Amino acid sequence: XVQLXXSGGGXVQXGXSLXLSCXAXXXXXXXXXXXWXRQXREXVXXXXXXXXXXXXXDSXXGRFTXSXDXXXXXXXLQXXXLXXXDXAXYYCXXXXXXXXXXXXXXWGXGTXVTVSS
Amino acid sequence: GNPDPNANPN
Amino acid sequence: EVQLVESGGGLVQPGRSLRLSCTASGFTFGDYAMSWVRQAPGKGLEWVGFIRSKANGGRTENPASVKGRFTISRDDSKSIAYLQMNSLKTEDTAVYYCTRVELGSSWSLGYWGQGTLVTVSSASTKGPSVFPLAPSSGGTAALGCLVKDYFPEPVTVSWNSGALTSGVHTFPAVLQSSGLYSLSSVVTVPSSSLGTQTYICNVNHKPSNTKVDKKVEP
Amino acid sequence: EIVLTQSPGTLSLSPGERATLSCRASQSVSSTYLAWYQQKPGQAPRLLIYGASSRATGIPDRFSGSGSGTDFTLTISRLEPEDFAVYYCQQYGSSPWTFGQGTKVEIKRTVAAPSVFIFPPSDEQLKSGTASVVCLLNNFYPREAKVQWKVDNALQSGNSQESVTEQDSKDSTYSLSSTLTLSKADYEKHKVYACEVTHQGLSSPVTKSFNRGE
Repeated sequence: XVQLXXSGGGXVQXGXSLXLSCXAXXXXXXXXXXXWXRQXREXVXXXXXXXXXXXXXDSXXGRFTXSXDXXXXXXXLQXXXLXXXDXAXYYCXXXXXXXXXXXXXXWGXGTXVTVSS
Repeated sequence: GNPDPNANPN
Repeated sequence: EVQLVESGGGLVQPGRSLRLSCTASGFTFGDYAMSWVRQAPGKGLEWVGFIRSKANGGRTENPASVKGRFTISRDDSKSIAYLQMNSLKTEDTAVYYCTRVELGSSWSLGYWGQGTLVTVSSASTKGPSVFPLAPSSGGTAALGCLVKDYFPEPVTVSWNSGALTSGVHTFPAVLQSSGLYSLSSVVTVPSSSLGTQTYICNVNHKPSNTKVDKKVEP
Repeated sequence: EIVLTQSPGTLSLSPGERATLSCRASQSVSSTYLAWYQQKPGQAPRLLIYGASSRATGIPDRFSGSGSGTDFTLTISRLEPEDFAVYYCQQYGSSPWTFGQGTKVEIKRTVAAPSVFIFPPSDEQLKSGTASVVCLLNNFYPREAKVQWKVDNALQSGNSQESVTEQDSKDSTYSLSSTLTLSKADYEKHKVYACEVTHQGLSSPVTKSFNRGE
């Protein structure tokens, strides 16, 4: 199987920044897209295989960015210009379909991000 | 064949 | 303006012959080599030969993959280039482009016509059967018509005689194993409009001289 | 023949970004004899670059070509909306003239999950002995999606065909139809017909269904 663990949440002021990490075990993730979702289930972002690009929801486009460290079996969500409505549980999931159809069969348990002044 | 179309090969 | 108007395409039986014409204008046709390039549906570009200018001998070159079935000729007094295709096979189904070969030391294909579709098939010419795709969401409803078992391409679909265009998607035809084509045309509308408004899809298939109007009801 | 292999197959980029397209030749080609073409769906190709690096007339400065030997590159430095298209390289220094298989440069927009609709067969068609069931995925991006047919909650793996639209020129989305075709006899052996849709913008599959005869 596949085990995912999100970390890096916290409590920040509006306009602040946080960097989430999603560490994977049980499988090497370099062949698979990794997606972020949130329960403010809203799609946030996906990092496909290196070279295949990153894609974003319109609610976070230009504020949030994903990246990959496949050697650490980890993906990241850099969250900038945070807003109160970004308060949510953030989940990562692996797309087990290497052709990218969104077969999200393994999920992390989620981590809390709260934005308040 | 001769790939040059702008010259007479023959 | 350079014009390369291909004609003579259309439906042809497997094993038969077809001559395409490229009627050129807007340039000194006699000065240029001319080349034909084809594109099978969904595929890439394939060169199928060129012919040199009279000043350069007026002889042709063709790819071995076509197995000598194609002959290119030109009529400089009419500014027409020809592609004669013999022993046609279903694999020859493609859009055929006439092109002008540029002068000088880098002989790229500087100008391309719209192309003409050649369909090599024994399928029957027939108009489509048109069936409603009945709506039944979250405020938006979809409906459409299934345009099934026609040949050859193309069909044209409109909605309410062209008064309904926003939100329409007419899908590319799919070739069924039967050799006939099928497609669907769909449109999204407010769910609240279904009880009162009228939605009619109009399907025209010129090769069979068929015109069908179908009311799509919930 | 000289085989031209282009990479990548599809490049998804936002307007303003830089596109780098590769063309690899199975043997060396003089740069004088390499060209690049732009083609949009329903349209004939048009010349962009000839002689590896020379722009055709009316081609903006943001297009540049380079390379030699077996490796050639087309760079589009700051993508404009009208630059999204398929690009083909071509060599004409050796017979036969050959083209690469093309690289699609598609416009990247924000992710949109499909809206899903299912349509039962019409009474008119059923009278003719055939039953067509249609599943519609509307206005989604990116292009990759999966449709699975379930009949009485049992996965049906055959008897279906798909069609996808070109990317919409206004909102840059795709739509997809899946059509399951059965005989009237097979259609009447089952009660519930459903299509199950996955897409990277959907956290879990979306199902639409109907009961035969309702």
